[PDB]
Amino acid sequence: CVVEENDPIFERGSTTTYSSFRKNYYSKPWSNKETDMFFLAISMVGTDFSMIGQLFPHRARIEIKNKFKREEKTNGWRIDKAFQEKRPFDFDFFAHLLQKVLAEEEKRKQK
Amino acid sequence: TPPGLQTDCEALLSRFQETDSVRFEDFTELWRNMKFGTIFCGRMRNLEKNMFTKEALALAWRYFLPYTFQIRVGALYLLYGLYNTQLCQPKQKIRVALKDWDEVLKFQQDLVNAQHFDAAYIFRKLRLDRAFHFTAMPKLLSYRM
Amino acid sequence: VSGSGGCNFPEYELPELNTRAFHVGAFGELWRGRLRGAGDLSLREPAADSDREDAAVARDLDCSLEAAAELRAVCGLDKLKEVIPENTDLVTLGVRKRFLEHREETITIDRACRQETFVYEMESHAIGKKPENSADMIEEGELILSVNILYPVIFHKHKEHKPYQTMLVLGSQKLTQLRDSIRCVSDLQIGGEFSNTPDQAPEHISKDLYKSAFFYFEGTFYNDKRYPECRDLSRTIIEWSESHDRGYGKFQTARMEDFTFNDLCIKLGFPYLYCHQGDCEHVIVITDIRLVHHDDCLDRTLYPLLIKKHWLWTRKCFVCKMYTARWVTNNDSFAPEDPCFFCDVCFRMLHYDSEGNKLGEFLAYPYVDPGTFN
Amino acid sequence: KLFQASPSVPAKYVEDKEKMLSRTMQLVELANETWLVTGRHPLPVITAATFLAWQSLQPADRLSCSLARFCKLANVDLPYPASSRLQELLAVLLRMAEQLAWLRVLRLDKRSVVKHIGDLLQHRQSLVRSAFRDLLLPPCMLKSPKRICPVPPVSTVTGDENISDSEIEQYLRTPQEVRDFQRAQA
Amino acid sequence: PYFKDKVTGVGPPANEDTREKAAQGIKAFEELLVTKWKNWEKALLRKSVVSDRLQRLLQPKLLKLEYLHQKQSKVSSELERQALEKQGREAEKEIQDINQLPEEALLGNRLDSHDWEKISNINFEGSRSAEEIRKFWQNSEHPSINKQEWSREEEERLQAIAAAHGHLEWQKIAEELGTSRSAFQCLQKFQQHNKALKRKEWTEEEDRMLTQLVQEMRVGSHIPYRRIVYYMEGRDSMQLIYRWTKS
Amino acid sequence: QPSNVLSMAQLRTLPLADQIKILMKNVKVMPFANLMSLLGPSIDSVAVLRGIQKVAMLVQGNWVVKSDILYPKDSSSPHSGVPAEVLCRGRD
Repeated sequence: CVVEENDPIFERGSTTTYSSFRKNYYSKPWSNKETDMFFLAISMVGTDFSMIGQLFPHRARIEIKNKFKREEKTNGWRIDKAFQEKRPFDFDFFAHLLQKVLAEEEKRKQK
Repeated sequence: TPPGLQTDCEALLSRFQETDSVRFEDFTELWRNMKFGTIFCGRMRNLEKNMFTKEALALAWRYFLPYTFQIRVGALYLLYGLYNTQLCQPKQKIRVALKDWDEVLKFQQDLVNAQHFDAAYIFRKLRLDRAFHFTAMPKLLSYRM
Repeated sequence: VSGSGGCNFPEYELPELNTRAFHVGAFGELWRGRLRGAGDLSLREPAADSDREDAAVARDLDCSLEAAAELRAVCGLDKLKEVIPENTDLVTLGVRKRFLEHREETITIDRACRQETFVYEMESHAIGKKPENSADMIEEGELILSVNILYPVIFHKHKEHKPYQTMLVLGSQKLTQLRDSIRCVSDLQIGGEFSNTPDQAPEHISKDLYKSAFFYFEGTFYNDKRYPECRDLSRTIIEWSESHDRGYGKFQTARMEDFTFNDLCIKLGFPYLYCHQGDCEHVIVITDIRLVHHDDCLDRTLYPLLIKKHWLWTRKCFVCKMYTARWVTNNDSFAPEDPCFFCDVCFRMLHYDSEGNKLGEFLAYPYVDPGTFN
Repeated sequence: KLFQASPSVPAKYVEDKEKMLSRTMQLVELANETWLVTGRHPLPVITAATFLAWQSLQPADRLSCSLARFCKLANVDLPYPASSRLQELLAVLLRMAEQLAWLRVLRLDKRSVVKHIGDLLQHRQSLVRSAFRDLLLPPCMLKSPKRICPVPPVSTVTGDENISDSEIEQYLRTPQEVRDFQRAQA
Repeated sequence: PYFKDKVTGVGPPANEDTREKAAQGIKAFEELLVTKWKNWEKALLRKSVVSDRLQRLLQPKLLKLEYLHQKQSKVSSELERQALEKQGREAEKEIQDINQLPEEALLGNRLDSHDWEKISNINFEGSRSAEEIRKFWQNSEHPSINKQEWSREEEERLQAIAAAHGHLEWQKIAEELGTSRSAFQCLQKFQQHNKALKRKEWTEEEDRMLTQLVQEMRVGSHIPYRRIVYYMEGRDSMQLIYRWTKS
Repeated sequence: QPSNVLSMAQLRTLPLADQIKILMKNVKVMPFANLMSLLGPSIDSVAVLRGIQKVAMLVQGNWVVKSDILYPKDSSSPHSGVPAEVLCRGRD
């Protein structure tokens, strides 16, 4: 038996209700250094979003795709320069930069 | 609470702490050299002196109840002296709490068998002097102020 | 209905605000039981004294006449410091000297201490006064409760209106005595319209007409049933409280002439209600509970005598500003203000001719200024 | 439930059903004629209109009441854009006040125009006419659109059939990157 | 501080005694108070009066213009259209002149008909009573009120006329005074600058009544000279103090 | 656990003021002696007088209920529908 485990809610007015249409997406904005390292990851990998999402644990692949589409639609010269430049794939230094970004966001939250 | 009276009380409590454990000789020598009681009459107004003495006794009793027997006896007999040297018309009674009476009763029961002869005598004299007036709060308390 | 089960000791509930519930009769009984009494007689001393002191110390815990003599010789007044309090290392003496300087600067001699002298006189009025009859002697250990009765429903949000009146009450006495002793000016106030007939003596004042009155302490409704013209607003109060599940539990109803202060269950520092005349509400705050002492009033016929009073500013005549107003006029053309106030002579000479005919249309009402008791 | 005095809602909030409905109808007709409901949800505008009517029927005791407070009192789900619709309708009412003579001299605001909303709706016809003489579009478009739909530079350069193979080479993945991707996705 | 112990204020029921008090009309201390006036309150009063006057003057013209517009939209005749347009332009010119009139005559005379309750409950949110606003606008805000202080000649004229008037209505007194001021200010300055009536020399019964008062209602050393004056009309505080403090 | 819905016991169980008010609203004509006899001898004559003076008027030695007590402010004429103020004026 439910031993006062839940509390009654005074919601769902019998009169009527309306719609929302926006439930879960609720993305989170980027930053300057984050956009810089994102362009770096682009120049390093390409357009395959699977690897980008695998290497970005704290940001969703859907958000990465939205950012890439927004960049392609607004700043084309930046994407062109990113594709022009290339960098060999690094793993240890990339993890170090990930830890640095974690520390930076921690400091931001502290601020 | 009074700002300066509390400081004077704390200073006298430290002076009694730095003395022997339990001995009226220290009380006598302190009263003789320092004479902590200086601002009793002077040249002040009626209600000013009245509230001065009232707050003095109230705070000195409120402090009476963690510090050792030295501090306890020091506060108690500071109150005793301030009451016995009461040249004013109210003869202001020392404000006490309800359970404080049972506390001091247990204290006397303990003194019955202990090296506190002079202390028990002074407390018995203070009791006979009808100097205690017990309440529920060591001060006055309301909800508007 | 029995009292709320609780210990006599007033255990604290909120920091320096108020304690929990407790009884008054049992509290006083235990208080008198945990003591010996027989000290409210002022019979210390107006010869053989050494033997008496020896017997006293023998019956007591010390049993040492020599030590007693030494201690009493040490504790004397011949060794007590009138003289200027200076020439000694002190702390509060600096504040004292600064206050003396401020006095010599601003205060003139000894005056402007109006409230101070008021408190002094109201406290001295109860010092060693004996009753007229020998049967009116207050027995030892009588409960004395200090009560603050806030009558005004509004206050100065600026200053919070800290000071106000404060009275004393006895435990053994009934609550009807306090009810009748409350000096509420709403009782003296009078209604009705007396514009056409100003010389008509106001009769059947609100005090006599609106006899409805009751108390409220911890969900207990005490309704006065002494007079056959007292209604029961507690009926409608309980109806409203029970018409909906608002979280308020069942409340008990009792008579005010059968329950005394001892049978009450109160909380020191908690506000209770005293409602009469329908909307005239008073906030009751029982602050302290103390026993009777030989230095206090020992006359039971004078225990309700208020110990602290408030200085209520009176409304002066809006016309001359020299006399206190006694009549309030509404919808008056001759009046310079809508809610206007006039005194006797000014109202007579402004609203009536030499013969006394009503000049102009208006609505006059007897205005009983708040400062009527003082 | 502002028609019948219920235990929760005091009597001060209870208003006249017919008058409040007529006021809300006039307000929503004004909104439909001022290009406020077109393209936006209608229910937020209806909520804003009924709230403005309830406040104008007694501005004295309802000057401090808020939209969330009114929704909580009426037991109705507060729409999100209701606040924006209310602000836009208050701006339109302020424009009508500026058009009127006594109101533009009073110099009312979004908080003191609720008491004169009635005078606005009394002759809203000429007021709205003058307001349109001196269209309603989203705030993101009325920010001085100097360059509307800039003409992009037509670039139809096609060459013969292609450009070169350097682009194919820079698109093709190198063996180093292939092995790196394989190690990463192992 | 709060004074809503039992009934917090959410569902306070109006009981039998409360309705009986309301019917009897015993207004004592809370439903008859008054607070000082403020500069922003004066400005709001002026603006509200001006707006109400202008709106009451324009509403008939607005209705007439609406009627003309309806005639134009319903009448398909061309001959009468010229007259309709001429009347519309005449109404427009009338409105233009009404709006161009300076802000000195649109305030109204000292005694004019207005909607005080409407103005109050619309602008002042009911804080200021309709009668209080009426009085404030009639004897404290009209622009024709003389703001300069008295030179004491107005007092001389007022007393000279009152000595023959009888001190009954003092309305004809203020009319004959002729200073472009309100009777309120006139009587205020008069009773502030004149001397006290000085009922009579000190008497034994009066001294004994004051002694009984000092014995029954005095507390300490301070003496309520205002309580004394309340029961003894025709005196002044300073003289009473200086006299009763000695002998 | 008409205006005559309350019985004699339900009436006596109410305060003196309400008792007198209901008796007057029901009868509209009754001497002071009859009112005292109906209310009971244990009630004070001064109390009964103070109660009746607020809801009745003296007419040729007899007491007649006031007009507003019979016709509340929200009531109207059951035959013509005129407001209660006019009915009260006519009865006065």
